[PDB]
Amino acid sequence: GAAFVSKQEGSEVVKDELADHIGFQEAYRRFYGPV
Amino acid sequence: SRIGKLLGFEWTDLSSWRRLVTLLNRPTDPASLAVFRFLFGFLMVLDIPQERGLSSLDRKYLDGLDVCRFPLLDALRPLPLDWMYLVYTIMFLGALGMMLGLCYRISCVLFLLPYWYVFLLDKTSWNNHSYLYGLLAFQLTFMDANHYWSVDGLLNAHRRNAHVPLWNYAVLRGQIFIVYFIAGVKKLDADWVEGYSMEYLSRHWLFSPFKLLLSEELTSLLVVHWGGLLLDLSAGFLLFFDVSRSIGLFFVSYFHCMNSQLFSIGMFSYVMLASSPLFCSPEWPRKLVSYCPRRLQQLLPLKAAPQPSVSCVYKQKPGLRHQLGAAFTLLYLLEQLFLPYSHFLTQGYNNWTNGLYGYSWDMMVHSRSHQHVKITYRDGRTGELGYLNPGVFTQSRRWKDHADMLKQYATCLSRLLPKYNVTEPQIYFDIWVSINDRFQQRIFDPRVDIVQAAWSPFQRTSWVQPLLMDLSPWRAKLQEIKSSLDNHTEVVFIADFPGLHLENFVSEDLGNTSIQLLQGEVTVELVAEQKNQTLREGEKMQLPAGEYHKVYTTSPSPSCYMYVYVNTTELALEQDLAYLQELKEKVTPLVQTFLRRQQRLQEIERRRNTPFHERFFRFLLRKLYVFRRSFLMTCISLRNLILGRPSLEQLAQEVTYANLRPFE
Ligand SMILES: CC(C)=CCC/C(C)=C/CC/C(C)=C/CC/C(C)=C/C[C@]12O[C@@]1(C)C(=O)c1ccccc1C2=O
Ligand SMILES: *[C@@H]1O[C@H](CO)[C@@H](O[C@@H]2O[C@H](CO)[C@@H](O)[C@H](O)[C@H]2NC(C)=O)[C@H](O)[C@H]1NC(C)=O
Ligand SMILES: CC(C)CCC[C@@H](C)[C@H]1CC[C@H]2[C@@H]3CC=C4C[C@@H](O)CC[C@]4(C)[C@H]3CC[C@]12C
Ligand SMILES: *[C@@H]1O[C@H](CO)[C@@H](O)[C@H](O)[C@H]1NC(C)=O
Ligand SMILES: *[C@@H]1O[C@H](CO)[C@@H](O)[C@H](O)[C@H]1NC(C)=O
Repeated sequence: GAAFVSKQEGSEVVKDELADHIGFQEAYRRFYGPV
Repeated sequence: SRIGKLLGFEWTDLSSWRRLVTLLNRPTDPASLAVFRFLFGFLMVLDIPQERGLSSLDRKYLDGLDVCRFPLLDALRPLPLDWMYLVYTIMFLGALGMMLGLCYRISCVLFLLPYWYVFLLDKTSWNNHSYLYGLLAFQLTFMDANHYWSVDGLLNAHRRNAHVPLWNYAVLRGQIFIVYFIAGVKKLDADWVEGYSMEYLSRHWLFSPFKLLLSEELTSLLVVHWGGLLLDLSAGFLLFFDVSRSIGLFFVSYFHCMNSQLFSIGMFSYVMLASSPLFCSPEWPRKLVSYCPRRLQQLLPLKAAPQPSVSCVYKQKPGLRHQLGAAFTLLYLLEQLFLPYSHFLTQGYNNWTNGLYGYSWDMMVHSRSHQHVKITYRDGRTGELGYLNPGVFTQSRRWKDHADMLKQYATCLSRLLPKYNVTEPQIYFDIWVSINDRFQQRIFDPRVDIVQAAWSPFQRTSWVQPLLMDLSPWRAKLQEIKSSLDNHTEVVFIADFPGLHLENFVSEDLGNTSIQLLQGEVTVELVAEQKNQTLREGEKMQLPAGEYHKVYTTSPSPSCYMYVYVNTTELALEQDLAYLQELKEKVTPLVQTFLRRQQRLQEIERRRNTPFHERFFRFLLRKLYVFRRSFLMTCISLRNLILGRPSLEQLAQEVTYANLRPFE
């Protein structure tokens, strides 16, 4: 889904975050509340 | 004697081992050691929520997170988030007691052990101050720094105002000399001497007096590069002697007042400022207490002469505690002179720059720019060659420079993938880096499976491409081609090795792209038209937009070429934006990108004329939210350990409370 890319965006040569991870907002609400 | 008042000792003091322990355990005043003990322990209290990441552990070490971690030892796995707040609580109560001097031997080990736990748990958080704060916490654990201005003085009578040995200063002076002087040897590179590393730094407003006398190109060569080489080579030499300390304390306090505002290095410019008076005479905080008013001196520490202590050798043969102190001086300061040059031993950590970043004092000597990162997995069951995201499960971007972190990333991706229906991936990294304005080239070989590739810490990496140092005189021409282009045309300089090729996908956005061959011989393949074209030196070839092309390097020498491209849809946006920019003043997704840019330009304008009393009032509320969230989210999980975990609807009630901006 979000862990992969196509061969039109991955082959483009010219073309404090820490929370734009893959399973972040699902694991955040698991080991915290519905914040 | 001429030497004895100059070096502090005579040559006869180095004539034996009993005379050397007597010299290095000389009774020395405790006062300069104890002000640095306060200033280091107070700057570590302010560093634990800010840079150590106590404000952001819930985003970093969250439970149930698929993440590729980079520890130095592969067996170092972090604790749960409920217990990693206790590691940062013990490290806080370690730095709190090391600040006050309350149970100072326990409070040093309660800081030293969970600092080097979280330091070695992530190789991408290593830099030259995070290394140094663990060195200074390692030194001060053995130093009798609570012998003045402490709570141990108020509890123990033999720790109140007592002498410290001379090796407590000669290791701390020997450390700050090595931080200064070895950095001046690492800045003898051809990139720092000729002025390529930190070339954009002179355009800052702090170098404006130097531009009143020199040009912008001569401010960069002399003041930033050679005035940072002649200062680093001669900082610990000037602070040491008596004839040049008052001159030398000015040049190194100006050096760190600038680096506090130029770079975001945390407390590095304040730790190197609090450690420069260690080179002063050790009675300097007694000379400032006596210069204070009389009713102020009752709150200050003692001004009386220090009592005799056990840790010193008085004019008496030395015991064991004195012999272990002079041995710690000669073995540690020789070990500190060896690790920045120990890169011939750890040759697996050797890349384009020698060794792993953090312990060599090569600060700002190499700067990078990554043009293209492409991760290609390969499903072992089907053969379906797919393409991963550039930075998938990492929390940093330092793995693309180092071969050890690429093996940790390729190994971690080999286990994580099976959750995403890729059973056994074969992972190829195609990473294009240019170091110090050089040509962009592949640092790692893009044909080898990095999962099964052989990285060993003591043998040289076979899949790291050699940095083409024979194309380093080309960089004077690369600034000529970059200057020859207008505001619309951008260029990308690329050197590719013999036998390799670059598969590139020009977007539909980039109309009128061209490739020109600077050196060598490349054959550019159009994939859709299935037609090759051999380029000569200087020959330009127009490339199709919205299609594929491959540039096969067929020369025996590493070939140099460049991508002269222009974003035509960026033009067609801005020539149509400038059409109604003038049409508006004479009196539908296009109007949405228009209106968000004008309120952006009034935001950049309003940020420039805000008063200085509001930038500092917003700086504290930015900072006091970091200290409030790091404290309140600690007690959220410290309740989870003592009183157990509550219900999840209650855990929401505290985390939304802890995430509140206090006065915003
Ligand atoms: C005309 C001449 C000829 C000299 C004039 C005066 C003068 C003196 C200029 C120095 C100006 C400054 C400001 C240079 C900053 C550039 C730089 C070289 C940064 C790297 C740094 O990153 C650090 C800033 C840092 O804190 C540090 C600490 C300990 C050792 C080394 C360092 C570093 O090297
Ligand atoms: C255009 O030329 C390049 C190189 O001259 C060709 O690339 C070769 O392709 C074959 C088969 O795919 C490989 O075995 C070779 O190793 C490639 N050469 C290099 C240097 O890697 C390419 O096939 C040519 N394209 C056309 C359409 O003729
Ligand atoms: C793993 C947990 C329990 C923490 C254990 C602490 C250990 C691993 C830490 C604490 C003190 C650390 C040492 C402190 C100082 C130095 C000098 C430096 O030039 C090389 C690393 C070295 C030698 C460190 C090695 C690692 C070390 C021994
Ligand atoms: C493409 O860009 C170059 C850059 O100078 C320019 O000379 C050339 O005329 C352009 N070609 C077209 C068709 O716009
Ligand atoms: C060209 O400009 C457009 C602006 O709308 C931008 O979205 C696009 O990413 C640019 N293309 C490249 C290759 O940078």
